Amino acid sequence: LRLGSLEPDGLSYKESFIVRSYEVGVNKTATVETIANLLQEVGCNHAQSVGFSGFATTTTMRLLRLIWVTARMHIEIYKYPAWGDVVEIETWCQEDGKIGTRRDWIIKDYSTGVVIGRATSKWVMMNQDTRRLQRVNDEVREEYLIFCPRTPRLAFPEEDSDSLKKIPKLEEPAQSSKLGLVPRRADLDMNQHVNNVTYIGWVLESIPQEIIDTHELQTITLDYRRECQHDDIVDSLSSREGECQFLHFLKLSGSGLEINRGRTQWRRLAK
Amino acid sequence: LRLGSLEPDGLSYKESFIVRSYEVGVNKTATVETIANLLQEVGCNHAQSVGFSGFATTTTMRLLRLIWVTARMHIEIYKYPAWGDVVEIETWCQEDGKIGTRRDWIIKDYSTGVVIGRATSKWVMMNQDTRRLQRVNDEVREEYLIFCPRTPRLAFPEEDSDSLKKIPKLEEPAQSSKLGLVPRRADLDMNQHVNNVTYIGWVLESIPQEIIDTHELQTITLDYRRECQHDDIVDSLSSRECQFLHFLKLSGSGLEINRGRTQWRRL
Ligand SMILES: Cc1ccsc1C1=NO[C@@]2(CCCN(Cc3c(F)cccc3F)C2=O)C1
Ligand SMILES: Cc1ccsc1C1=NO[C@@]2(CCCN(Cc3c(F)cccc3F)C2=O)C1
Repeated sequence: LRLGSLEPDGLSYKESFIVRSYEVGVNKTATVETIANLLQEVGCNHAQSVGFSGFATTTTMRLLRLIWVTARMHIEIYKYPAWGDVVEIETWCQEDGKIGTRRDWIIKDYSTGVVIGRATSKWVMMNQDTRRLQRVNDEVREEYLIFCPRTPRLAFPEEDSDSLKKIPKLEEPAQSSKLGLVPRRADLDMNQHVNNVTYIGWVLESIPQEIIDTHELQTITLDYRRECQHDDIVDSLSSREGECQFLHFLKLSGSGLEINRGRTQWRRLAK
Repeated sequence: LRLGSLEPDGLSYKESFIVRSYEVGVNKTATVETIANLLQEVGCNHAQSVGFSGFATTTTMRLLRLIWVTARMHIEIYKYPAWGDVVEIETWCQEDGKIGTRRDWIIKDYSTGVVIGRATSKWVMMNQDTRRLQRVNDEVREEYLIFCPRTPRLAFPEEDSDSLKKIPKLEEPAQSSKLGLVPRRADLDMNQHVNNVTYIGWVLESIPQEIIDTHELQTITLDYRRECQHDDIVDSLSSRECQFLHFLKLSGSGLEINRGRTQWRRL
């Protein structure tokens, strides 16, 4: 009784959500964290519907002790849905160069069929024993390429997409910082790993209150380098680079080692 | 396409939820926080369906500068639903003595119609300016009592309900504690207030890892005393009385935020 299903061609997956009272923030609309969680939810349901499995592995991936890891996540929201709004999310995967796979999403207001947001993500294979990036042969690829559109389908079809823009390391000292952030138990998933959405909240903690009060987020790009461990302590840094952009850097308090880096783009709210 | 509606008599409200991948924890089942959020969600939809309003106020409440505040929240989960499980939640309110109103919930597996959980909560009216409990006359009450069963409907009908057992103050030092906890921006709601579910996470942070690894939560009772403010620093304490007593206190002053009881069953 899910209202979540493969499309007729079996190469993309759609799921609808009614935005809940507790999912909205100050703007009376769905938080970035809610959106990120819905993108993940539809990914997982898609994975289950075509027979993968927490890590979206194939038979041969489990055989070679390989797992998918996020290199990049990019979310663009044109309009945050309010409480009671039904949103429909379509998601699909595609081959990305010689090391990567993409997952893309399109977010539509279910009522109007208008696109209100889009996301894309770059995934690489890692040997779970050695933590090394591992290229795989064509038959490993064929196991998931079956379930991808044959001709390029891009959520970001434009020429020089912000989705692909490199993120530099911001220069210390940062204009803005939230220091000594620690995972809570509620920030661990079903496999005892720190959830991506934890990193979106920590990025957003670095934004000055003045920006949060007068602007909402249009884009977030994260490049992941390391997993935060359950007893790690983290600093969220930001600097600027009716519009503003911020660079972001998450680093370990002790060692200064990069957890991830980010870019946010904001638009002034006039009402 | 809500699947969320007043019952025929208009005196209770039912809503169904499909449990999502991100809503389950280590035990491969919906977290306490997910459950708490669904109970709140069905409360808010109920409030909107009979014309209240974020604060579930009536006309005369807004006039007397009164708001609802939770005195007690009690949740019993007999079975945590897995990812893909449809759960149905019925909720209703009832007059509770001379000062109090109750909201009750019953949680059913939609497929079997089996009760897998139940919750009850005690609410008082408070003057938002003075933070004092304020009794009101019968006509103020009648504004919300219209929308309640007149005769006893109890989620906890049993004689000496755990839901009504007093919570004593645990003795320092606590067996278990998480110190210097701070609300995140993401722990504030639409009105810049710390969400109840933040308190459930903080209660759970005080539970020894050994208990989390071998048991799941069957009951949680919280008595609320104060709101945590956005830049407050909080200590979450626990000791066994398996059952645990809980105490949330301000790091600075030592003042009680709330106190609690959890009951655990072996996995
Ligand atoms: C969104 C999400 C959450 C946990 S893992 C994950 C993933 N999103 O994209 C990934 C990488 C690429 C491999 N797959 C498997 C896959 C196909 F390749 C094609 C069609 C469906 C499908 F599940 C992913 O899902 C991982
Ligand atoms: C749902 C909500 C949001 C902010 S406070 C609150 C509450 N949930 O339970 C309470 C207690 C009793 C008063 N009401 C109003 C009410 C009826 F009295 C009867 C039927 C529906 C209804 F919304 C509550 O909802 C407070």
